[PDB]
Amino acid sequence: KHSSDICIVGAGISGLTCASHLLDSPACRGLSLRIFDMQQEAGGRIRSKMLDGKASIELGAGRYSPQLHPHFQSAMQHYSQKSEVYPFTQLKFKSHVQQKLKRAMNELSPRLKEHGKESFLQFVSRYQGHDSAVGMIRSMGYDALFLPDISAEMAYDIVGKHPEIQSVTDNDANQWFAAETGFAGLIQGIKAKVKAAGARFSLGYRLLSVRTDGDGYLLQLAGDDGWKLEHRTRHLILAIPPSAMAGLNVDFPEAWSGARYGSLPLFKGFLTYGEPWWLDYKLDDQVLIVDNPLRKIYFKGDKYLFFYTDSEMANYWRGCVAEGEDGYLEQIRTHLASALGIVRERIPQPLAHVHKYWAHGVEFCRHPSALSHRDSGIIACSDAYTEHCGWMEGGLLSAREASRLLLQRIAA
Amino acid sequence: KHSSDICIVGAGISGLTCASHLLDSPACRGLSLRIFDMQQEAGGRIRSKMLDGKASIELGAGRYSPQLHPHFQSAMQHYSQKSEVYPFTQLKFKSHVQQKLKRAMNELSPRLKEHGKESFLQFVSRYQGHDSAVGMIRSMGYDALFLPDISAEMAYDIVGKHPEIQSVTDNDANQWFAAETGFAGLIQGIKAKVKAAGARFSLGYRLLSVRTDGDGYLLQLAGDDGWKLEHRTRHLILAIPPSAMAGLNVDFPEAWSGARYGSLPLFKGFLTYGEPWWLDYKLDDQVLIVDNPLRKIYFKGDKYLFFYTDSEMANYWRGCVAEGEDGYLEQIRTHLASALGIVRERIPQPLAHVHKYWAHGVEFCRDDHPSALSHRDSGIIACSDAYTEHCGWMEGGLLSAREASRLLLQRIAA
Ligand SMILES: Cc1cc2nc3c(=O)[nH]c(=O)nc-3n(C[C@H](O)[C@H](O)[C@H](O)COP(=O)(O)OP(=O)(O)OC[C@H]3O[C@@H](n4cnc5c(N)ncnc54)[C@H](O)[C@@H]3O)c2cc1C
Ligand SMILES: Cc1cc2nc3c(=O)[nH]c(=O)nc-3n(C[C@H](O)[C@H](O)[C@H](O)COP(=O)(O)OP(=O)(O)OC[C@H]3O[C@@H](n4cnc5c(N)ncnc54)[C@H](O)[C@@H]3O)c2cc1C
Ligand SMILES: N[C@@H](Cc1c[nH]c2ccccc12)C(=O)O
Ligand SMILES: N[C@@H](Cc1c[nH]c2ccccc12)C(=O)O
Ligand SMILES: [Mg+2]
Ligand SMILES: [Mg+2]
Repeated sequence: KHSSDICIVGAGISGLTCASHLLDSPACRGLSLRIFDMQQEAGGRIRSKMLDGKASIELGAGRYSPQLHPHFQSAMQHYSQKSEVYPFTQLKFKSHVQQKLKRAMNELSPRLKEHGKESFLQFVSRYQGHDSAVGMIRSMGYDALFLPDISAEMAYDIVGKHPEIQSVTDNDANQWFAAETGFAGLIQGIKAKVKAAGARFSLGYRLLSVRTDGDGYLLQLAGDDGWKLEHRTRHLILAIPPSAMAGLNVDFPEAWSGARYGSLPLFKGFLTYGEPWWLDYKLDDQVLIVDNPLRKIYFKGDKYLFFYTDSEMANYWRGCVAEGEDGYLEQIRTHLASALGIVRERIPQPLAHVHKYWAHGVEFCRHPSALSHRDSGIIACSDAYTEHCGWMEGGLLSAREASRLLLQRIAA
Repeated sequence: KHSSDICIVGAGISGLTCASHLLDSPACRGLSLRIFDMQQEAGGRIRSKMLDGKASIELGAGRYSPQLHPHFQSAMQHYSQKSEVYPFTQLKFKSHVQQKLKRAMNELSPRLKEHGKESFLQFVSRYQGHDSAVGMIRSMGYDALFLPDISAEMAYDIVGKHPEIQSVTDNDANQWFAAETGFAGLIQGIKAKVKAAGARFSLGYRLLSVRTDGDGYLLQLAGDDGWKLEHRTRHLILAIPPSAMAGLNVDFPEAWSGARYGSLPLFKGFLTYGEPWWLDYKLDDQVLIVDNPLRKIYFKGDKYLFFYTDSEMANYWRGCVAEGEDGYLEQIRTHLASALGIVRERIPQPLAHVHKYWAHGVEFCRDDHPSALSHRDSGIIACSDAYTEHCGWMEGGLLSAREASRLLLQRIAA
């Protein structure tokens, strides 16, 4: 028999936190808990690596704020993970274009009850024309701000919650932190506690379909080596994002809430060198926002540099990687030269590099913390159902509602 | 998001060898060549690993014979890969049944003129008790021989070509060798040659569908991170096994061949320890064949032990692994103890272990099979060990590659 009292599908931060709240409850004593994830490691969109075995880099989530994410900060402290300052909170090379929009967003601000539901592009193109609003929006380096899908009110929220651009609004006093050893250290800590309390992990299995089976459920899964597996459980939490809920047979979203749901792709590229050649330019711990395809360029101490893009520009770099490594590195070299106002020859070739593309990097909200299927009583858990859609903090908030909803299914 | 004159899907030993034959031909000067594979490394069912950083193990193919496999032997020499003696060619500790094995099999062999194409379990059970047949057959450790789809004729060929049991049909003349650094060194040798001649690799991309498009073909591919990709080519080789052919939209096997194909699952588990405890029993470089679910147990010098199963026993171990690593390892200790005749508590715990399950480890033909195929309509060529006399061996992949390169070069010329 492959069975369990409680089953959680998804071992990101949401699924693992669900598991930990449940095992804390006296009402779960003597119940068995099983956790599935289609990946071979837990963590989901938290993915830490060593670049050339020298320094730790974040391929997914990278930074947090005590002002915006107090539950995440508390989790770091509870599991004895050390934080370090995240330096990329100002631009040394602020333009008047950047300066204008600060003032532009302040003056346009009251028109947001009037027009706040139209797109951010349509909104801003009233101050001056359309051409002028394109130059202002581009200077913030997040291309998702150009989507029709993103409203003016949504964009003011995005802008004010990101460290590179937060001073454009009046959130210039928020502080930002990174993990010394990488956020995978927090994931490992939660996983270890969950295992020590008796939960059993089955990594490398993908859920394909769910069917109600009297008072319980039957799950069909597929291992990454082809092995088919059936699992029966009495209580089910689906701790996966909306994009993955839609791939099941569970009538998502109509049977779960009114909303529709959307997502953005994200791309990050990291490069190391034989010598930290940007110290002469005094670029260490600085971020440059530029119009060319790198968009946002970061220099991390004397260790490495990287760039970060979303939406159409993320898809641009992923297609460029597919056409060959050679041209990819040569394209980066050209755009590093433009951004620094020098020639191509002054920029060395790298020793090593690494990149990551996330087809559904941010999944958002277009609404209670966690969801229930009206008929079957399955619970859904994701950062996209919260006010912190797009952030680890949202995963923690959804997990605590979701584990609450399930504790009342068990005591009913 | 581009194109090529020639495309190869499949970077196993078949696909890489196809590319090597093509790039060697004068007829491909100036032609561009693109290679796709859904894994992030080349090799296919050849998978070498460094287990606990002290010894190299084979999770897929592991042995070859110069007498049975001359082309594979020549390939090893061409790329300067060094070989070493493979020890598991005799049973030092035979059971009673295993000693009767060769004489029973020698006496039964003439009756294969009448009851030839019969299932091998039936054949052997017609001339002894069926209870006595089950005992004879299982003493050889390959559970494929109990399958209704395996004739008595196929079984005699399987027994005679495997090093642990070849002595049962007087094929001891065959020597066996393994690779000194792993067969991944052969694979890296061909890959570097093909790359140095200008071929381009796209690993991590899975072919989902192909359609004719005037001149050539349009391919839909999915990266292992979601990125969809469309690729255009004028000449196409699918160097993938029949199980993977079936998942496409190419009418396999109807539009390709008059045969049918099956497969067997395979499973291997490797274990290392703080101390080579099996030396006390003189088990180093020896293989035991047992009735219990380990079936075939191997002791590699003083470095590690492993076990190898197929068919229902391979699925048995894979199901065991799904229920948890702890129950798996305790199950292994129980069966090691009964194999050696001692109590559970004298078998140590392992430092490290690794296992691999192949859902379609062996693919073969059920029915004068040509070594490569061609689509009746579209001119796509298929390449695989399964289309040869040597189905289930790397030597078949080398043979199939030669024929596929020829078919493709005749369509490129003219
Ligand atoms: C590039 C990038 C940068 C980011 N930076 C930050 C940041 O700086 N600060 C911040 O707060 N957040 C950041 N995030 C977001 C953060 O990563 C997410 O908000 C959070 O990790 C989501 O947690 P989750 O557990 O809800 O979902 P996930 O991390 O997505 O985990 C979901 C899990 O469910 C599994 N799964 C899915 N489907 C199925 C199925 N059918 N069967 C089985 N298993 C399945 C998946 O494998 C996955 O592990 C970033 C994200 C990206 C992509
Ligand atoms: C456990 C085990 C032990 C073995 N031991 C031996 C031995 O000792 N001696 C011996 O000679 N042979 C042995 N073999 C067999 C040997 O591994 C194979 O015969 C040979 O390697 C197969 O070569 P191939 O290139 O034709 O196919 P494969 O190795 O199977 O290569 C096929 C490739 O195509 C890829 N692919 C498939 N489908 C698709 C798709 N839709 N899109 C994209 N890409 C795709 C796969 O990822 C794979 O890389 C063993 C096999 C196994 C499983
Ligand atoms: N805030 C995360 C990801 C993200 C959330 N919302 C976004 C909107 C647009 C682009 C990225 C995001 C980051 O630091 O990158
Ligand atoms: N030759 C491979 C695989 C194989 C070929 N024919 C087989 C029949 C049964 C089991 C495995 C095989 C091995 O001996 O391991
Ligand atoms: Mg999760
Ligand atoms: Mg191949």
